[PDB]
Amino acid sequence: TTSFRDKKKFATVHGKQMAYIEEGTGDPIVFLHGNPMSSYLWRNIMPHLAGKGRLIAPDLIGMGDSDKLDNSGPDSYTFAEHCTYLFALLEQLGVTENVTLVIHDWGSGLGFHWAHTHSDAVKGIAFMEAIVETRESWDAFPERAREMFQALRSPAGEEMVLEKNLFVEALVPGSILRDLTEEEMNEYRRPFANAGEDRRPTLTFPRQVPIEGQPKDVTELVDAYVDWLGQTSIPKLFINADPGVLITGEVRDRVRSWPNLTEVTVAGLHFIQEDSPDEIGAAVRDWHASL
Ligand SMILES: [Cl-]
Repeated sequence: TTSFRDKKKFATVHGKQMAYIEEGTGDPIVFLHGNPMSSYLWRNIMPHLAGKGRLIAPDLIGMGDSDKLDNSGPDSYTFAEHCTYLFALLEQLGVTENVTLVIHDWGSGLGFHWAHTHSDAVKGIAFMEAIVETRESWDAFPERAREMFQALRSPAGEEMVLEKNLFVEALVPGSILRDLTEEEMNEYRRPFANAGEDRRPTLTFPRQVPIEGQPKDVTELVDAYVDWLGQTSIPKLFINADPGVLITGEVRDRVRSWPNLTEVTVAGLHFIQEDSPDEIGAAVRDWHASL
């Protein structure tokens, strides 16, 4: 049988190898994962778009089968650095026009920021469990994740992630309704199997979430793209999750005010691709076909 790792192509980006799935021809349909996942997150959704365009699912730097950075430490794998690598990869792959984005979690921070700064290049944005606000208070943070994220953002974070791999080992199964199979879980573990800095991307990401204005750079760029999303006529497909995690309550009401928006609801907590892949794939296919 052909494994997932086996299907990947590779590009040299600032001297580092970045892995990605690419299949088909036509305008790009770009699938962006977040933390602590990889292109594997899209494996059951991509077949619903087969023959509809050029499907591209990159592994972010330090994740999936992409290279790890050199002398990784607490300043490594920030949002800015992820932009540097991903945006360069996208340019190298000729993702420049008529782009459909299918985005989740930190992949949505990256994708929304890309769309905002390449606003004439975008055919449509499908998003789910996405970065769609900055939080003025920890009170606004998801109840089920607050203790975990407060501890990750503290000095405790290195031991929790670099040693104990808790983003993978606790947050992943906690954020899926079903149980992943052993094979599926082992594929998420694989890029992070080695203790130490190999796991750093999964710790810098929670430290980059904009809460009480910190970090400042991420807060500003998210605020900027959220303002723009409330105005732009670019078609939007909001895949709402029931119950969801990141997009719930008041946040969800605000998303529903965005222009040119189609909404579908599917079962899921946060990694909803694992609970409702066929519902998500069919929704993306049908919406993309209507554009
Ligand atoms: Cl995170």
